[PDB]
Amino acid sequence: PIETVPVKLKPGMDGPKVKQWPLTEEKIKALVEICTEMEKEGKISKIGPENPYNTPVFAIKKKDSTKWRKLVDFRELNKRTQDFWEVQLGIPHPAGLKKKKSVTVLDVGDAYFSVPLDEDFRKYTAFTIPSINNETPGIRYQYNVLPQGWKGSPAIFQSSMTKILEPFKKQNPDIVIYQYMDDLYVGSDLEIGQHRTKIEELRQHLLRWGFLWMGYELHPDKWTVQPIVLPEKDSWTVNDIQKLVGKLNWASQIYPGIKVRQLSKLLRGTKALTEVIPLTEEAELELAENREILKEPVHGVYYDPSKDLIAEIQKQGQGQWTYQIYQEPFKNLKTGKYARMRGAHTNDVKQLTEAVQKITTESIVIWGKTPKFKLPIQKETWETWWTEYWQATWIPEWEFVNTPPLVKLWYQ
Amino acid sequence: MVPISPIETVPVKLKPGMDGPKVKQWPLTEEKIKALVEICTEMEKEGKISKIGPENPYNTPVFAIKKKDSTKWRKLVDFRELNKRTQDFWEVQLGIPHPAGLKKKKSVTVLDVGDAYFSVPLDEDFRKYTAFTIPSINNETPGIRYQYNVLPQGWKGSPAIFQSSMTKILEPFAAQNPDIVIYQYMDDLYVGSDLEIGQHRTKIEELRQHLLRWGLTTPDKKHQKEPPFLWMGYELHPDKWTVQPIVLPEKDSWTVNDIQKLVGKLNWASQIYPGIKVRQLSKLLRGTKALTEVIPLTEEAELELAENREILKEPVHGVYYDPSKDLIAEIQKQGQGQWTYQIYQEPFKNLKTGKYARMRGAHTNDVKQLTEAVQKITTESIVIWGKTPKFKLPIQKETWETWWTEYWQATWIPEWEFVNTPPLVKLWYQLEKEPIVGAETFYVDGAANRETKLGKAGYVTNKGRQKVVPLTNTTNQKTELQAIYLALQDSGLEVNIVTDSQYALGIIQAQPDKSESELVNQIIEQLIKKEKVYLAWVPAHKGIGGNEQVDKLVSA
Ligand SMILES: Cc1cc(/C=C/C#N)cc(C)c1Oc1ccnc(Nc2ccc(N3CCN(S(C)(=O)=O)CC3)c(C#N)c2)n1
Repeated sequence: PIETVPVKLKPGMDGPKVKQWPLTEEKIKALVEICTEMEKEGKISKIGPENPYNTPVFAIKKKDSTKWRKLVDFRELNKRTQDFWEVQLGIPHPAGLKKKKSVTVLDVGDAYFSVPLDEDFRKYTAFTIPSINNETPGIRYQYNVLPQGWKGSPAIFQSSMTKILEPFKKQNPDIVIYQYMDDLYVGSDLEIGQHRTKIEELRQHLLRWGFLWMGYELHPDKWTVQPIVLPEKDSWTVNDIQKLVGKLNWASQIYPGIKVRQLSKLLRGTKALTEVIPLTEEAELELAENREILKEPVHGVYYDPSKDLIAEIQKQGQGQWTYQIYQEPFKNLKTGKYARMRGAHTNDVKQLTEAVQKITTESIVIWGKTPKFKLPIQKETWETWWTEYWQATWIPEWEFVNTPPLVKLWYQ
Repeated sequence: MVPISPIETVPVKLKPGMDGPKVKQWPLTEEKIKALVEICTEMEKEGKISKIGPENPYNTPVFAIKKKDSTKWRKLVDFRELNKRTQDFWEVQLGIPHPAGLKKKKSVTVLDVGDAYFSVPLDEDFRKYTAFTIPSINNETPGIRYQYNVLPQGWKGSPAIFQSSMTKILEPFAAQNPDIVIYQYMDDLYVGSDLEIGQHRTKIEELRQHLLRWGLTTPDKKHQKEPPFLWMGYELHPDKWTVQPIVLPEKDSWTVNDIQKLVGKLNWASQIYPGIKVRQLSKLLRGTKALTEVIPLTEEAELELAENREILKEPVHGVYYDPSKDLIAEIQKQGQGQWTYQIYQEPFKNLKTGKYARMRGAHTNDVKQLTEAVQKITTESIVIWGKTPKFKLPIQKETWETWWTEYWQATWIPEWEFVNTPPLVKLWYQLEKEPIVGAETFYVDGAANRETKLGKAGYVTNKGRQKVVPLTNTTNQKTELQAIYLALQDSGLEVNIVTDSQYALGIIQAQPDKSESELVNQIIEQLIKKEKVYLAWVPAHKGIGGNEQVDKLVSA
């Protein structure tokens, strides 16, 4: 692939100029080793002071792997890189990928390192290996091939990727294959025994066309909008009915015909919070009609590919986390819950970091893009620790919630 | 003659769309022209500059100044205009090391590389933008036109290209000599090692050998400075380090400029002098931009200043970094949102100290402030030493566990152990998770009139207890807090409180122990006195009894 694809920023935008955040010694040393070999293979080259651009870099360890991996936070360059229609007016996201029983995620980012980058564009991929205590000038590099995590890497490589997959797709027309950045999402509708064989048969086929040997198994069978559930009790206290009316009042924003008049009629008076109130006939009926309403999906929900996906997360305690994906408030396109985050029963940030990765993976499978997160964490805490538990080659966007939402109780 | 390697040229361009500078040359006195021509003729003999013809359409003004005892004129080229038009560079000298992150070096040499700076050539396609004109005597001949061939002093790209060119030259020497360290600062070069006085001198000669390969003569710095190195506001000693002398001035009339220069000294001194406080002195500068306004010191600002003179009475020093020893950081609460910390490896031998101030906000608590300080120390330590220190914090392990497990946000502090240094950070109250059996249930509500600012706050309870209080100069949100305060005031040690105020719940669920709102502070003082407080929320105007009865009582 001698010919480089002409890449340009968007009009009136300079290249990225993002500060490199501090790195630990072990991550600096790791990055030095990785970049020393990469420079020997011609993938990157030293640069001088006439390059003012910078993109942050750090080191992770992929899911259950002891080898250090280099990750480049290409988020700013991706927004400044022009909106890509490399081969056609756009790729139609496969709506059938979210309907398969099993989906395997392959990291095919090493195939990008075989096609060179536009010479005029390499200066925008500049990054700095920082030094401890600024005791030496930072090691400055720029990329010579397509870098992992860049928006243009799958776009420029799409013409070359579709030809590698054409004979495997020709023999398996029921297997869906989707690509997002450095990842290949390969799903089927069959028993895992033949699935790992197909997956192993896909990576060997990729190996003959020029890998990593790691996979990530998913099951989008159980991905929907989790229903609003009201309690079933035989004796209701005043406090129970108050939370019930409060939950129903909240659901009334989403659902029509939600009534609370007969349930509020139970609280006629100034009673103790622990006093048991018997349900009247008109109250159990109103509660019953509300159960029927909440059984049905939300009216007028639709995904708009022009708007942003918003992902909110609530900390529920005991390693449990709830979340909702939407574009308009009260029009949830997906809700869910997580429990017992692997290897973090004593670390809130590690659990939240793993939750963000899971929700992002689910959003990629369903809509083909990552959502913007509203994180229940202070900026300085998340900012300091999230890279220590990050294991995905992509990085989404996030903002910070500093006021406790009252709706945490309603997703409990 | 011995061949020398050419210093690789850095390609430089102007900002996109812009041309070169075309600034007119000022008229100069005859005695000034004679001094420039002499200087530039010498510079032309050294290859620094070169004569050019009139086809070059660019120009940068040149000026002649002198020193009072130095019996010579000096040559100044005002590159302010060319700098505005020159591209941006990777400014690699913005951050300096911190002395607490350095390793003790037995021997350290200083090499002058001032004559080395001129060996760095300038991009040939960029030299035409550095043209300048010496006016002729009486303006009767064409002015002498020159252009630079090397990095000009005062140009935008000179420091970055010089530092980068010297870094590239030293990279083979440093990478293959791992028992030494090299650092560049201005026209000086500092090489340190733990070798013997003999092997150290050899490496300096080996390094002088290596610089001759590109033809760089480097003698020792004129007047070899004895300990300590006065560098970037520090005192670098063979085994210790500290800041340059912090002397606080005595005065009976303090302007806001005096308080500004003050705080700068305490802030700079707070990195080695433990316990420095700067808030009560910073509160006297909340909002002002004129610098003579004599602001009288409060009794708290004097007490804070006098506490600083006591800390600054004797010089303290920081030790250098021993990577073989653990890194420990200890924090102390100091009051009014101030925190101090010490970072060390051996007890009482601090590497550095520092302070953290509470963020600006309406409500806060000690645990949040302690958490923020920990993150700042974490980030600072990773910058200086590349690792997170072990923390010793004044908070019980049981307190922190109860906090983060019940906190609505995700929070985390790295490895830490409790140190029994009062005042200890504690939780001042904890709301119940379920309603309390046998405890009186207080249904509260408030309401105000937007126009006249009149309002009412009160409650009704399950035992028939009632109260409604009229209020003046109040709002809806204020009467909602007042109603909760009345229920806390008038209830026993255990109480259930029912409110419809999403505003009040948002404040209390944030668990503050101190507030800028005097009314919130009063509510906090009431929660501390209680035993069990269960705060329940209901939506308003939905017919919830108790809530309905007291909503009508307070709404006119
Ligand atoms: C070598 C060096 C020089 C500089 C110079 C700046 C200036 N003016 C800066 C850096 C970052 C520097 O680099 C590093 C890197 C790691 N570790 C250290 N450690 C260290 C240990 C001891 C030192 N000396 C203290 C003062 N002298 S003396 C004759 O008594 O004044 C005794 C020895 C010095 C110095 N110098 C430095 N330096």
